[PDB]
Amino acid sequence: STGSATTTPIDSLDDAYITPVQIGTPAQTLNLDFDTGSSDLWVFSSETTASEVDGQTIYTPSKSTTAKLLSGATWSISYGDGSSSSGDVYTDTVSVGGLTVTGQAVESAKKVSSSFTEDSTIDGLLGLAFSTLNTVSPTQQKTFFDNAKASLDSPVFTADLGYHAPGTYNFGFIDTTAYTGSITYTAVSTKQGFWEWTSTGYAVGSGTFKSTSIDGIADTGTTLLYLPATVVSAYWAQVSGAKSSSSVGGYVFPCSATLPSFTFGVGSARIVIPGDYIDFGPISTGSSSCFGGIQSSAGIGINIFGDVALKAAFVVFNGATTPTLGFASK
Ligand SMILES: C#CCN(C)Cc1nc(C2(O)CCNCC2)cs1
Repeated sequence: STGSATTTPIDSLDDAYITPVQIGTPAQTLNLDFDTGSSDLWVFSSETTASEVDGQTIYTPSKSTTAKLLSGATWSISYGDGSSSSGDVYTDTVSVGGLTVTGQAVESAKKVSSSFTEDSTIDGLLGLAFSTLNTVSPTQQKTFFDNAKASLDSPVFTADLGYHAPGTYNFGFIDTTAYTGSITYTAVSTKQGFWEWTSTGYAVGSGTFKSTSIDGIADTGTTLLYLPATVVSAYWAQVSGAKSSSSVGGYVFPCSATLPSFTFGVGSARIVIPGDYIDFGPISTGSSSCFGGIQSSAGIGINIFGDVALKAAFVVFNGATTPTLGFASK
């Protein structure tokens, strides 16, 4: 089997991407944030605290003839931004772009933190990291990808995120028309449950390439590119007036600036992030200070190749017995 679904930015900044997901019988379509940095499929639901729902579409298991309560199973998760959610668990039929998994654990939120309530466009998350990170207790549950793997034509999914434009998640096949050149595959460590890999270095703008190992995770659920402070300082030093602002919480730059590109290494290959992809717009409406898309990872403990990096590439999440990551230019 295969599946293919379009993913769409939630706003003009590409803060996150939503993909329609069919849950239950008859189908209830929710727009979920596909997150390769976590491993829970959770949704706003009829059980979510009413004061914590503000415009989201909810999953109602009582209206699904295929829903079954997963008795005694609960879940509780926290993300890098301090957001959180928790609730009960059902199993139900879940379809993405024509690919159907029966008996998928669908984690129904009883509580969500404020950042989820405030984002009326995201109805939940669909985790695509390794199932060892799934938070369901006492019986840990498999991700949608893990459950689908045996049925897929090939045990892979691909992320082709757009720049201020829709893109595509494909399951079970590699669309050889979607990228230029070849896909360079690189080793993955699953020891922390992430799609964790090692970039071979970087360049800023037209500068020469600096060969250096940068361990990090491929995370479609993180907006920005978080890299070591040395690398990030070398990037922003090329932008007149750029500086790290403790009040804003990161590097800012004059909105009048045109930004240099940023290149990261994948083996001997190179992915070039155009400078415009690094511009996240005014810090507040009307401000002439703009927020940078490359930020320091020093406070988080891990480097994150988030959407800023991944949207410059066609990215293969290869879930073969020895998982690997592939990157192609596009
Ligand atoms: C701060 C800090 C330390 N870590 C929690 C930082 C991290 N946060 C994550 C994510 O939550 C980011 C969003 N997508 C899912 C994974 C992975 S590592």
